Amino acid sequence: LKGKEAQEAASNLGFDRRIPPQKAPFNSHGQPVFYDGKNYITPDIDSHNVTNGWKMFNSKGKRIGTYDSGLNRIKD
Amino acid sequence: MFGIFSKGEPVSMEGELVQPSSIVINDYEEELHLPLSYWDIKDYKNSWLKSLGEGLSNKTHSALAVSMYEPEKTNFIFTWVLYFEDEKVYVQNNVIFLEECHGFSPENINKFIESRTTHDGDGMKISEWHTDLNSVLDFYHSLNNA
Repeated sequence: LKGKEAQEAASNLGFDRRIPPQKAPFNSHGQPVFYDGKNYITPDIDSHNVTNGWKMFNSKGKRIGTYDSGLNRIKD
Repeated sequence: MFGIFSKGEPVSMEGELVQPSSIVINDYEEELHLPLSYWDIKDYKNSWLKSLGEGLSNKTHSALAVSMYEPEKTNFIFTWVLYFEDEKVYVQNNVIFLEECHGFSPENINKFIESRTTHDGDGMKISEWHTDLNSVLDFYHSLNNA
């Protein structure tokens, strides 16, 4: 789970476009979503957590799994 | 059990005040950080009560928002979505995108949700959990007495 390292982490995964939950000028605030051009990831904040994993949502925002740090699907 | 429950005091995360919480769907639970910049917890709970009422009444669906901001300044919100089929309730975790809406309003949340699917157009499994109708009723009733 990262704050500012998350962007670079997601960028290194291809998810270049940080989409913040709020429009300008409130865009430094909140759990953001990172865009592939196809899918979206957000850092897995969960209790189990493991080590810096991701939740992924499809092009329609449907959740399509919990993922590890290299985007291998772990579970729902 | 089914529901969404507060843990401890609100804390600052990702640059804003959030309410640490959990959602429990029978044997599954997952930690959540409900942002408070627009809605307090009374607001979240009121919205869930209304949404549960609508969905329960006609056995369609109930979208439970777990983030909310000023609707005109909102790009997306996280929701947990309940689909009713007889005495079984399927639950999915869906992000609602509103970047190119402007029309959105929280009391209309159930209109922004469409019917249930289990796999997307690419064949990927949609994440899904389940719990019984009674456990959703109990959660609906508890909000109704709060």
